[PDB]
Parts: sequence; structure tokens; C-alpha cells
Amino acid sequence: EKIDGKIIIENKPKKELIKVLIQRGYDSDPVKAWKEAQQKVSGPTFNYLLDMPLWYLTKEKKDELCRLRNEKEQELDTLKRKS
Amino acid sequence: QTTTYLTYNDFINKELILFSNSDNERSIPSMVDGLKPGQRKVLFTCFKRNDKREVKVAQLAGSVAEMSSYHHGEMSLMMTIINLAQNFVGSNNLNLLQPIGQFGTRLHGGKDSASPRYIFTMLSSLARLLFPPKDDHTLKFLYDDNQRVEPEWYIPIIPMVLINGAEGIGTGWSCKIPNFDVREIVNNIRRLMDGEEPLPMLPSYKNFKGTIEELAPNQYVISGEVAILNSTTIEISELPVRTWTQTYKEQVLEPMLNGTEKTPPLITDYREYHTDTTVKFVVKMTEEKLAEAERVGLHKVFKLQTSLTCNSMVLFDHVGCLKKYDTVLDILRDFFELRLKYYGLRKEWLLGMLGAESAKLNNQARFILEKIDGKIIIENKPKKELIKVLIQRGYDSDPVKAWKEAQQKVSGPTFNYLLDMPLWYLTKEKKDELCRLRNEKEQELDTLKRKSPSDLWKEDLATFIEELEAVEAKEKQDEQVGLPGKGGKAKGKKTQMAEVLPSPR
Amino acid sequence: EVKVAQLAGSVAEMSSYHHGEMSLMMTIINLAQNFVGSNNLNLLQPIGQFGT
Amino acid sequence: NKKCSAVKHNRIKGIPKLDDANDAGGRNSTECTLILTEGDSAKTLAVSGLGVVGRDKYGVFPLRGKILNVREASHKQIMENAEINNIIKIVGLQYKKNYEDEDSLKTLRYGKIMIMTDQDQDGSHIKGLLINFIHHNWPSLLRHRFLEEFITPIVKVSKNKQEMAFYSLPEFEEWKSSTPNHKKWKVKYYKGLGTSTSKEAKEYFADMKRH
DNA sequence: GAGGATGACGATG
DNA sequence: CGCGCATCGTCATCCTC
DNA sequence: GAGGATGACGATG
DNA sequence: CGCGCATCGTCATCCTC
Ligand SMILES: COc1cc([C@@H]2c3cc4c(cc3[C@@H](O[C@@H]3O[C@@H]5CO[C@@H](C)O[C@H]5[C@H](O)[C@H]3O)[C@H]3COC(=O)[C@H]23)OCO4)cc(OC)c1O
Repeated sequence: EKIDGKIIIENKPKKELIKVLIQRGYDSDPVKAWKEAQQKVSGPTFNYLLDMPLWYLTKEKKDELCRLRNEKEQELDTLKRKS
Repeated sequence: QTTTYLTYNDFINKELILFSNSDNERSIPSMVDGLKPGQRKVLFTCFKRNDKREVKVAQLAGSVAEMSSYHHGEMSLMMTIINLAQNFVGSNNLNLLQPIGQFGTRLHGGKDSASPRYIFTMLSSLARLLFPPKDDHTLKFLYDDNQRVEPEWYIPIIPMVLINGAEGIGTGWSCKIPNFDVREIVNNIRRLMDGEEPLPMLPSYKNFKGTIEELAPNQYVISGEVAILNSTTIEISELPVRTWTQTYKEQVLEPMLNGTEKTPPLITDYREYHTDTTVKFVVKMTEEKLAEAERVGLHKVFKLQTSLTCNSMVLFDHVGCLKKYDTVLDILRDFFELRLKYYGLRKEWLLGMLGAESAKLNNQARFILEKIDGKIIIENKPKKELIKVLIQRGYDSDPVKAWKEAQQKVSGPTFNYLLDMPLWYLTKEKKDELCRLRNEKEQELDTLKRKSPSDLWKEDLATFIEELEAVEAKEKQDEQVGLPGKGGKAKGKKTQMAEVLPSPR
Repeated sequence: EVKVAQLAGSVAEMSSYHHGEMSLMMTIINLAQNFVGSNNLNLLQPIGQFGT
Repeated sequence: NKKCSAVKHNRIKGIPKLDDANDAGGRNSTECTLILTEGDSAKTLAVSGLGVVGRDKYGVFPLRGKILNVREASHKQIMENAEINNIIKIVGLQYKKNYEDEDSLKTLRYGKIMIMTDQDQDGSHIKGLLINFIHHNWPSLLRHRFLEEFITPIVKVSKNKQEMAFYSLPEFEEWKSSTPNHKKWKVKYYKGLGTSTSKEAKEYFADMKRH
């Protein structure tokens, strides 16, 4: 979406950016969600979506991220399939 | 190569002499830092971590062996760590590790300390003040075991040889330097920095009430405290330094209580009123024996006058050689000159380095501003193409890497830090903070360029004195809480005496 | 590799051990012996002399 | 032999580690107590503390470790141990001498025995071993207020020049469960007696009615 | 066949 | 952990003279 | 006043 | 660091009978 140019973050207030981001459908850190679900027995959370350096804004790294997510999907499918 | 035999002459003049040199290196302190390599390794390991909280001694020794490359046994190192923390009367006028627990009282030779796992420790507030954090770059290190290890010495703001003493036995040489007072050292350094002449000093101790007399140069006499309560009783209030209550009792009261092979029992009764810091002996005897001791001298009878000499002033040098020093003022002047030589080095290091950090911040700000302007396009661009576009702008490599290379003198371009910033930096809320931070760095660089290196030492001295005021206030409060209030408080006329004959050699 | 003394120090640092390093070094040695009769399987490799 | 003859009639000069009191063995011995500490580190705490109370009715003698059980042991093994021999020589007990009348208690050189060790299970075991040793051969002495215990805190809290002592973990757990504003205080565990400082020892011996 | 004695070992004083 | 005994150079007393 | 004896201390066996 | 001595339950021998 950032490469498409819809999300504009130049001199935009953190809170206003969060308000724009939530309406998209973007959720908090799922790792934090599992940590909370385990601990059961400050608001929204979007730090990891903005903690990525500018190196991630190149195709050379976008391809690596795509292959990595495909590998994670394959691993999840194999786990769901096996015993 | 192969060796069929070995001559004794080569065996001695090539191997045992190495042991002698190593022993002299590990058993004699240095005139620069006033420490030994065993103490130096622990002090460096403690400097590596912050250690805001307390820490156990056993884990501390383990970490020291882990990083300082210590190879002499943890048992020999725990005793050194304990020695670097004792603060009782006679041990050290200043300590570097706070005494949390029981580090030995003044009764059993300091060897009555608890197990190393029973005691805790933590760096004192004066440690980081004596050693400014901006001096690591100045000194040279070693690479034992292919590892950045501790340096060869340190540069304090006071001569550490004259504040904590130095007692060591080596080969061919020995060391024996008594203690002194910190305030006199500070006054002498402040007097010398202007250009005036230093003043003669006298070996003193912290929390000590006995008298000190100077008869011959490099020779001193110390007397304790005795009083006559009644025509029959007598009171001993303070014993001289280098004297232990248990040892003094077993070696004086026991021989005097019963008759020896040739002397009748001199004393009749003795009682002890001991505390953690002060001692009180009440001895009841015969009135005629009291008059006889007065005619002879109470100090001689009870062994209160103790002599000491200073002829083993042997220390290392900034190069590594040994010198037989004669006067304390010589050590003070030598330390003063060695410290004066490094103001220029510290100033030249901090300058240029602060400028390079400011330049790096300026380059980062310029890159962010150009990106907000929209000139720099990084979308789906090859890294090589982006570098080709970035270089033609005027953007340079990491100046911190440049200084590291310039220091190390004695893979192409570098633009990682200009792209390692997360997207949070692309908001005005953070751009304002970056701008104020670079302005603050510019102001600091301007103040450094404007100020002079020598006055910094006097500033550091002012801060050190201000901290020492709180330290001594807490130390006195420690006794003031202990102060019982209602207790036996015997008071009597005090006899002060000197040897009639100097008997100078 | 790692030294046993620093290893025991790290154990006391993190595992909250409060029974003396001397009683712990013997346990660390016991967890490494592999001679006949001691252990059919070991968890620490025997670098050095861990007793014959 | 001459040295051995001198060795007697001088309190108990056999052991240097013993710190004898002033009225030990003399008059008013019924009030002269004796402190027994485990190991040797606790001796430092006891000596540092006695500075406030005095040296008349208190004496310190350090132990070595687990005391030999005597309920089932060979008489030869009983004679082998030297620490028990030192304990009897300091106290003055006799094996086949019944202690029923108060004069028999007055015959001894010390009035009471106060034991102090760590606040852990091992100190409890050592105290039990000592109680067994006393009961196995002198049943009558356990009804005259002869033995006593000294306790120390196991954990302390600190926040703004305020502290609260705790002796048992169940009490500390109850304080945590029943009080809000928890974790503001700095927790500090105490394991060995040597961990305490001189100020803490003075505060401990100041409140004798609690320890 | 039938009973008392004792040291062996391991984590901790 | 406590006491067990050793080096190595200066020297303050300590026991004879 | 004049000489031999010895333990004191600290990092390590 | 080496030997110093202690608990605590089962038991394989070990010395009498
Ligand atoms: C002397 O002073 C104290 C002693 C103790 C005991 C102790 C007691 C002993 C005794 C030895 C020990 C000793 O254990 C020994 O370690 C040895 C380490 O090498 C291995 C080879 O072999 C071990 C012995 O199998 C073991 O017995 C101590 C280790 O740490 C302790 O806790 C132990 O022999 C005599 O009685 C506690 C104290 O106060 C809490 C003290 O003040």
C-alpha cells in the first residue's frame, strides 16, 4: 500500500496516522496476542509496522519477504496436514 | 628444535629470570594508577557492566575470569576483591567497592570475613568520578587470548599510590608506602596547578586519633591513647595502626597477667569494652607499679610507640622501568606532569569526534529533508543504483568508521546508517527532536572549542569534593545511628610523650 | 568451549542457586563423567581430565 | 606435663576460638549465657553485635557443621569427636550426674544457652540435633528455661526510609497478597547471617524482646 | 542356617 | 571453609654481650 | 653501643 | 585445594554363635 502511494506518512501526527491505519483493517501484534492468551491462566499496537528501516522499501527485499511468507504458509499447511 | 641436553647457565639466564620479571610485574604497584594487575582486571570488569543494583562476589569473580582473562585461580582472586572493599581503621582511607555485608572487622586481622557467597558488593559513587568515562580512548590495551582486555594503567585525578598505600614483596625489589590524607593531596595539587611550591605532608589515616611524630626524614613514630582514671586503674582507648586487638591481647595482656619465667605478674585485672570501631581496655594494677610505669613511661610499658620508615619507594614508570623514589613531592610532581601531558590528547580526541557526530546528524537530517521534498525515490530501485544516486549528492560514509580507521592506522562506500532508520523518523514529531538534538551537539562542540583543557581538572576536583562531602556525611551517620547514647564513658588526664633521644642513624 | 568456574558463576547468576559454588562444581563434574560404571550417556563433553 | 598442669584452673584456655565472658565460672553464673553459632561467619556477626550489650553475660563459641547424633552411636565414636568434648568442657556437664535441684544448675559455669543459625531448613536441622543431644543424656535440664533461640529476618523492604521485617515466607506472601502498592519497595533476600551489616546487628540486638 | 555391626554412596553443612 | 606451610626483601624489636 | 634471630605483610602455589 | 567429619535409609558383607 505504501508503494502504491495511498498511505502518506510525511509530517503526519503519530495518532492521526494510527487513526488512518486502524480504519484499513490492520490489527495489533499477534505475538503480543498469544503472549496475553498465555498469561491469562496501552491501546492499539502498530509499532512493528513502522519499525522497519527504509531498506525494506526496495524490490530486492520485497521479493525476499514474499518468498519468506510463502515458506511460512507451506510450513503451516504441512503442520495442519501431519500428525 | 630438538634438544639433547641443556646447560645450567642457559637454564638460569633464560627461564628463571622470566619468573623473576613476572613476579616483580605482578607484586609491585605502578606510580600511575596505584594498582596491581589483579586489582586492575577486577576494576575493568566492574567498569564493563553498569551494575545499578548489588551483585554477589562469587558471580563477580566468575565474570572477571570470563572477561579479564584471569588465569590464577578464583580463590586467589576473591581475597583481592575483598581487599579492594575493606574500609575499617588502618585498611584503606578510600574504597572502590561499597561494604555490603561483613568484610572483616579490626579484630582478627581482616581474615574473619564471611564466605564469598555470604557477602554482596557494588561500585561506589566515587569510582566513576575518579575515572572519567571519556578516557578509554586515550589509553592502550592488550589482546591476550585474541580478546579486547584491560589496559596497562588508568589515569585518575589523584595519585592513588599516596591514598591507599602500597605494600608488596617482589624479587630484587620491595614496595612499602604508607597512607596519607586526601584533602592535603587535593590542596597540594590545586597549589601546584597555579605554579606555587608544594607543602611538606605527613602520613595520616582516616578515623584515627593517635599521635604521629616526625623525627628523621622518611621516618615516623605513632603513639596510641592512654589515660589514668583513678590512682589504681588505667584506660587504653586507641592502639596504633598495624595492630590487631586479638593479637595485641594475646601478645601483651596474657604475658603480663601471669608471672613469666623472670618477671612477677605486673597487671592484676583487665576487662574489655570492645566495639566494631573503637576499643576500650580497663586495667587494674598496683599503685606502686603505676608510679613505676609513670617514672619509666606508659607508652614503653604497654608498647604504644611504633616506628616506621620509608626507604622502599620503588614503583614502575609510564614506560615500564623501575625507579627508587626518595620524596613524596617527587611522586606528586611526576604524576602532575604525566596528567598534564594528557589534557591535549583528551581535548583533541573529544574535538573532531563531536564534530563528526554532528556532521553525521547533519547528513541524516539533510537526507530526511530531501526525502520529504520528494527528490530521492527509493521505490523498487536497486541498492547499487540508489548508492550511485546518493554518492553524486555529496553524502559521505560513516564518520565514526572514519575515526575508528584513523585510530587503527597506528568494502566500498558506506551508507547503511542513512537507510537503517525506521519509518517513525519520517514524521515532524521526530524531525523536530532531531533538529533540537543536532543544535545541542553544535552548542557542545562550540563550548569545547571555546574552553581550555587544564581548567577541566579543577572542575572535576570541585565535583569530587562535593561528592566526598556526602560520602563522609553518610559514613559519620553510620556511626551516629550506632551511637548507643547511655554507655560507660570514662574520662581521664592523658599523658603524651616523645622519645627523649632521636637516635637518628 | 567454556571454563567450569565461569559456568558455575553464570549458573549462580541466573539459576538463583543458593547452596555454595563448591557443592555445585562437584555436581557439574558428575554431569560429565563417561567412564565405565559412571554414566551410559553424558550431557557435557569431557574436555580435560574428569577423573579416571 | 608442667604445661598440662598449668592448662587447668584458668577458665577454658584450651581453645583459642572461644571468647569467654567476664563472670563465666565465677559468681552469678546462673545468669551467664552462651551463644552457639553455626560455621564461623556468624561468629563475626555475634562479636560485632556484642559491642552494644556487653561482655559479662554473653559468650560466643563457633561450631563446625552437622553435630554427631548421640542417640544411636558407639561410645568410641562419641569419644572420637573433639567438638562435643569442647562443648562439655566449656559448659561443665557430667554424664551420670542428675540435675534436679537448682544448686546442681548453679554448679555449672553458664546459665542459659542461646543458639542462632541461618533462617533456613539447615539451621532448623542443626537446632534439632542440639536439642536431641541435650535431651538424650540430661532429661531434667529441659524444664528450667535452659535453652533459647535467636532469630533474624529473612527478607526486608525499603522505600523512602521505611522498612518492614519478615521472618517467614508465608508471612511475606500474606503481606504481598493483602497490601496494594506492591513492588514499589526494593526487595532484598537474606540467605546467610554474614549478609547483614553492623547497623542491622545493632538494630537486632536493640530489640531483644522480639528475637 | 541365625543375629548384631558397619561402610558404601551424594548433596549439603 | 578453616587451618594447614612456603617464597621473597626491610626492618622493628628481641634476646645476648 | 654492637651483633645474630625472627616474624610481620600479600599474591600465589 | 586437599583432607578434615556429619546426616539419612538399604544393604552386602563381616565377625560371632
Ligand atoms: C571448615 O569450616 C566450615 C566447613 C563447613 C563444611 C565442612 C565441614 C567439615 C569438613 C568439611 C567441610 C567442607 O565440605 C567438604 O568440601 C570438600 C570439597 O572438596 C571435595 C573433594 O570434598 C568435599 C568434602 O566431601 C566436603 O566435606 C565445607 C564446604 O562448604 C561447607 O559448607 C562445608 O570437614 C570437617 O567438617 C561449613 C562451615 O560453615 C557453614 C564451615 O565454617
